[PDB]
Amino acid sequence: NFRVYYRDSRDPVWKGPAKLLWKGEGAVVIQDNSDIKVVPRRKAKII
Amino acid sequence: NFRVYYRDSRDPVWKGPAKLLWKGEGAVVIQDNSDIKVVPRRKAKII
Amino acid sequence: ELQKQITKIQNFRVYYRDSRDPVWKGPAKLLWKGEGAVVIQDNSDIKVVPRRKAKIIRDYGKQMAG
Amino acid sequence: ELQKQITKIQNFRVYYRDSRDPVWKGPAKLLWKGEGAVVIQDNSDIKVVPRRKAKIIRDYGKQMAG
Amino acid sequence: FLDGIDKAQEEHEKYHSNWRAMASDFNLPPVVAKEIVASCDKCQLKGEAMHGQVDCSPGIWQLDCTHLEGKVILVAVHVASGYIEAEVIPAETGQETAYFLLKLAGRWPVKTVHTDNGSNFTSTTVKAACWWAGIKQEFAIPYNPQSKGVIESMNKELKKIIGQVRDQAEHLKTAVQMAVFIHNFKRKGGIGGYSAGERIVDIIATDIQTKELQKQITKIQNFRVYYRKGPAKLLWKGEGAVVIQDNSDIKVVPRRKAKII
Amino acid sequence: LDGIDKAQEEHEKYHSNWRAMASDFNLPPVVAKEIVASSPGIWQLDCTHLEGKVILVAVHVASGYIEAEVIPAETGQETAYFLLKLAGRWPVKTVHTDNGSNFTSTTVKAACWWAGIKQEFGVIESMNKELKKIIGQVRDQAEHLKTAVQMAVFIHNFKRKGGIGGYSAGERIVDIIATDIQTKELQKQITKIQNFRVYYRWKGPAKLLWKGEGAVVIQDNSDIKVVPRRKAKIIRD
Amino acid sequence: FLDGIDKAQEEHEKYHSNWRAMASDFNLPPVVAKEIVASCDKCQLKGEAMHGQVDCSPGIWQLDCTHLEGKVILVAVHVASGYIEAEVIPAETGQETAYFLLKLAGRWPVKTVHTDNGSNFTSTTVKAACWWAGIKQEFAIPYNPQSKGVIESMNKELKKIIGQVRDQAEHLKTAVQMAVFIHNFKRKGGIGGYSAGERIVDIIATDIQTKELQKQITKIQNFRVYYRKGPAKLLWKGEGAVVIQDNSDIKVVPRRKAKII
Amino acid sequence: LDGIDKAQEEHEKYHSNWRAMASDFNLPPVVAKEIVASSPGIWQLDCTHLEGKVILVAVHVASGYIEAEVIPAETGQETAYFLLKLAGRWPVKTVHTDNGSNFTSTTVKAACWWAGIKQEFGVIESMNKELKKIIGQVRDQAEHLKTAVQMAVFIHNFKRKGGIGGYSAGERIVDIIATDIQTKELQKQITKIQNFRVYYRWKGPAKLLWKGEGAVVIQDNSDIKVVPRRKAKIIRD
DNA sequence: ACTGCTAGAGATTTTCCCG
DNA sequence: CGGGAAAATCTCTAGCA
DNA sequence: ACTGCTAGAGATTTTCCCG
DNA sequence: CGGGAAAATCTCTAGCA
Ligand SMILES: C[C@@H]1CCO[C@H]2Cn3cc(C(=O)NCc4ccc(F)cc4F)c(=O)c(O)c3C(=O)N12
Ligand SMILES: C[C@@H]1CCO[C@H]2Cn3cc(C(=O)NCc4ccc(F)cc4F)c(=O)c(O)c3C(=O)N12
Ligand SMILES: [Mg+2]
Ligand SMILES: [Mg+2]
Ligand SMILES: [Mg+2]
Ligand SMILES: [Mg+2]
Ligand SMILES: [Zn+2]
Ligand SMILES: [Zn+2]
Repeated sequence: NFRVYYRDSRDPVWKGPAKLLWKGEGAVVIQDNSDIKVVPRRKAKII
Repeated sequence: NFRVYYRDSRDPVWKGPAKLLWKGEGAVVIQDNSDIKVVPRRKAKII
Repeated sequence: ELQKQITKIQNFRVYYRDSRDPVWKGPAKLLWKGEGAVVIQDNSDIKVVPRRKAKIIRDYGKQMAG
Repeated sequence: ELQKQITKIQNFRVYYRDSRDPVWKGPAKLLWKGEGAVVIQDNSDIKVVPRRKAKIIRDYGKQMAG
Repeated sequence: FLDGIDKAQEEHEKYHSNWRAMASDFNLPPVVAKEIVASCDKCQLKGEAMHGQVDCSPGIWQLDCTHLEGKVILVAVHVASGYIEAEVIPAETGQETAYFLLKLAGRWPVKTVHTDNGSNFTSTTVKAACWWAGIKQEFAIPYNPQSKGVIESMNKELKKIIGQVRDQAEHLKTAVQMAVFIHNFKRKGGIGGYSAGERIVDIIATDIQTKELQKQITKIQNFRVYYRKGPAKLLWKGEGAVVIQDNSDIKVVPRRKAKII
Repeated sequence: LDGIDKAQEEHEKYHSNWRAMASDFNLPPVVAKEIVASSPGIWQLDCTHLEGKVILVAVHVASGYIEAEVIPAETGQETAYFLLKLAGRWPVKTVHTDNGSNFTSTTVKAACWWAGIKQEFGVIESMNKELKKIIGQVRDQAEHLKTAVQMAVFIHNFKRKGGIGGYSAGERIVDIIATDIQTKELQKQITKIQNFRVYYRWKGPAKLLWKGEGAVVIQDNSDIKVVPRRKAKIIRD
Repeated sequence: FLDGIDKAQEEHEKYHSNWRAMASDFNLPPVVAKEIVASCDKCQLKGEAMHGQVDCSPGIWQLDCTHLEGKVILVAVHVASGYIEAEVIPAETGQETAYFLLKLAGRWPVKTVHTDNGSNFTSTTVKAACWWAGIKQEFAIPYNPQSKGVIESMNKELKKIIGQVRDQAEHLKTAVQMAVFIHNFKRKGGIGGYSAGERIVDIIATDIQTKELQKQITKIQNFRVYYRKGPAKLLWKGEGAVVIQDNSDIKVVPRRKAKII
Repeated sequence: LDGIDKAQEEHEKYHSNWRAMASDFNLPPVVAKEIVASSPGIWQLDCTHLEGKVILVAVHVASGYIEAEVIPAETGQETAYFLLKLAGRWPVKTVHTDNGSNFTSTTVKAACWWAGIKQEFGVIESMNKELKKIIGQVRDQAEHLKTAVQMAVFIHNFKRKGGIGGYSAGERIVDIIATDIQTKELQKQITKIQNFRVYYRWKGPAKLLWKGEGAVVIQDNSDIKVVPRRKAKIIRD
């Protein structure tokens, strides 16, 4: 599996780790505490 | 001589033409209506 | 018959990009067009490009100018 | 005497940039140091760099490691 | 490095040193220090340095609202060509956006629209307008203008042209239409050295012509190709290479180890 | 190149246009245009009344593609705004009008002057009738008449299909504008190359037709001749 | 092209077409259309696309003020090394800035400071402090943070480290000092793989050593070189090339056509 | 390489340190350190009273470089803040104190724990006297005592010059810290290379000294020998 | 499961043109 | 095949707010 | 007469290591 | 001289507000 740390929306604080669900070119779909978020790959780090 | 069009300070409107006095690497000194201004070469066009 | 149609298909030029390259590449020659993928020929190299990453034109300047 | 001092001068490494190039270039060898200009030797090529565009260090890692 | 690793993790809990510092100060291999950094949640504060690429299909239009002189300007761009369509509207209301999008659909073959998550673009009236005209709504990731960078740069260009030609008109709407005209037909460049209008006409005509020609070719040219597999469909052959489509997966194989039936 | 004699024979036999010869015998369009030599901007403007509101309808004559919207009043300002929009969206060169009060106002004339449109004072009536029919068909799906008008424009432009090949008005106008762009491209190339004179083998001046990579195509005494680049010189006059 | 030029200038007064459009639509050469555009004041709206480079001499320090948690943080950076010095101050006042700069001058060899045109940095108290310590004030072009990009990026880095280590401290000033410590001694990278403190020590020691060594060399090595001219001073010779200084103009000439006396 | 015997002879004759041999005979520092083998972090802290205000003075013992500022009160919080600042600006390893109330408080101990400083409880008195002399000299140029204290620190650190070579305290501390950085670099290189064993020509294991580009320097039976890369193998143990 | 881009200002490289 | 000039291409930045 | 930079996350290229 | 692995280098982006 993977760990994702991200910067969701207008919040400069980084959040994580989240479960990586889908990895596309430019954006990733993640799950953070039963919440599905779509984050651009600029604002995310996958480990 | 040269014509300089520039964007001085927090004003999105471009002004000119002005007399070019000194051309350095990264900035230019100009004269616009007996007023001496130093403008970065990013915010200026010299013709 | 078929050869004329193939020649017309190959008369179109495609501008395209790669997944990690942000600059548009030159006018490759169009070989095949699909719903989601186009087949091109760029400098003696055949590539498959997603339809969302390709701009297929003709260039009437060129056409009417050799 | 003089040769020892010249060898010590050439033992320093200089990081520098050009007027229109924003990336710092590799550790060239220092030949001469002035008030406003330094003379370097980068890959068998001698250049004159303004003092404001050069970072002259020694690199104690390297020194104490060959 | 068991002793060194413990002294580096203990230091990282205090200083959050980067991998280079702990590698130097505790004789750790670079991979070990990188593992130490990567396991600290407090040091995960930077995303990867790349950019995505927007959809450039001929049917995609990017819409956005901009503000000038206290008014609202609704702007649409054809992504493939740069052809723009702008109009001053009384307010950022789903009714105005629905009307503008219905006009756009009635003027050009609009298949899908890519907008941000503004209130007007997410209204049920706009959804009903898109459903009637068969337009597929794609909404960007919230607070990511880079998803609609095309329409954002078009807003910049339109504002520049409006500033250029503001004196010739007395109202803002006349100047907006004048700027649309100037951008669409008086500015050349791009892929074909075209204007926006010439490029969009070329794009749509090319789509139609290529669709019809490929339909005729596929109707006439019917063959099965065996390579290395199953009866793959033949797409293009020649120049020592064959392009085939097996199980909706298009691959290019050389003429060798391939037979056309 | 080698097909110039075949193209001349084909033109003498069948009087084919330069498009057919360029598409068949693999010739540059300038050579074909010389051999054969040896509407897209037309719009009609009208005002139509429906349920007490004024609808300004613009039709592309060569294709039947319509541009209509409900305007608040039959005033020269509104129609000038409409025409400026139309010029900004399509290459409008001239508009046909019915000498109405809103079409001969000074504002509309100024709009035409700025947009480079010439004003000149049966298809429009049939187009208005068809638009009214479609509006009556789709009125029940819209609360306001302006939304219904745009629905009718969409339907007429992309859903109703008729003609020889069964294309819609949008496809027809796209094809027509593409053909006009090709025509303008060819005209610009002809104008660019017409200022040159060529001397070959040295013979008299010859009008230049094409400047190919391996040959130069010229015209001398109403006859087209192909000469190599290495046996001729081109000068500007 | 006399007729074409007039029809293009007349169109440009209306549309301000770019050079490509008028070159295409009026059969103009590219230079003529570019001349038409370049003579229009309304189309001069973009500067040249480059960047300058900040002074990187060992004596330059860049100062700036940043704000965090409602407090003011005064930050200084040594440009050549990245060594930073930060301190929470009660207000952006010339007294506090003068005190901070006097401290900085008393701690390190500060020869010149590069700041923006804030009120605190332009106060007469700061000027008097610089005069007493022999510091030369360089003020950036107004509203151009790129002139102090070094201290701006250092503000970003300091804020990131403060966010990392905020929980370990109860006040902001303690966390600021902790972040300064971490940046200066617990983060490696850069030219020598150094920390900021190691790099600044190396820079200053190298300056001193090179100055002394070059002074001794110039005292011992005294020669005049004639090339192609006057008695140019000899700076460095060898490897088929000679470096000379004629009339305060340093030039490099090959060993040929040069004689050392 | 070839100068190893000369370096051994020089060490046997004059007992020179590895620095001199590495600077003279052109040897890597590890080889010289092996041949010779075959304070920078020290600070003193004190509190001084002047005109009813408390001045906290930190001196670098090996150089005489001072760090002083006027603190609002003689409290462990203030001195902990001062020491955290000092650690953030200079590589402070241990501080000497006089068992005062503000130096044995829990806050200062926590600051030392976080900054990696060891607390241990004549130069400081002379330094305080010199600081007082300079403060009295430059008091007339400052309205507040805190500004005058910083002026005195600046003067003592960079203007007053004395010693063998006539350098100031700032140059001395810079040189000392540079030497300490060199020492730490050499120690890290020694630790990195000490985990290897070399077999040459195959003989018994030999401690690795240098891994030059054209040769490998090793030690066998208290003797340094140079072998080619192509006649020896290096393994990690 | 989604995604920076665009147009202009200089600088540098290719190509065309007559020898 | 060789320079010069012109054209094409590449690089790079602000604004979109 | 003055001037974007820095540090980290991936991707790609060099170099070292044993054969 | 040849692959693999590790290291070095190059590319590229956000935030500084
Ligand atoms: C309330 C709606 C919906 C929710 O979000 C807000 C805020 N917003 C902000 C920008 C903006 O930041 N433009 C500058 C910019 C910066 C970077 C870049 F890559 C592209 C860019 F255009 C917009 O353009 C925009 O349309 C909106 C908007 O519409 N809304
Ligand atoms: C009132 C003082 C004096 C007059 O001007 C203002 C406003 N200002 C604005 C920024 C700023 O825009 N930072 C973001 C940023 C953007 C681009 C870039 F290249 C570098 C950057 F840091 C500053 O940092 C800053 O110190 C000031 C300031 O101090 N003042
Ligand atoms: Mg928006
Ligand atoms: Mg926007
Ligand atoms: Mg500032
Ligand atoms: Mg700032
Ligand atoms: Zn950490
Ligand atoms: Zn203009």
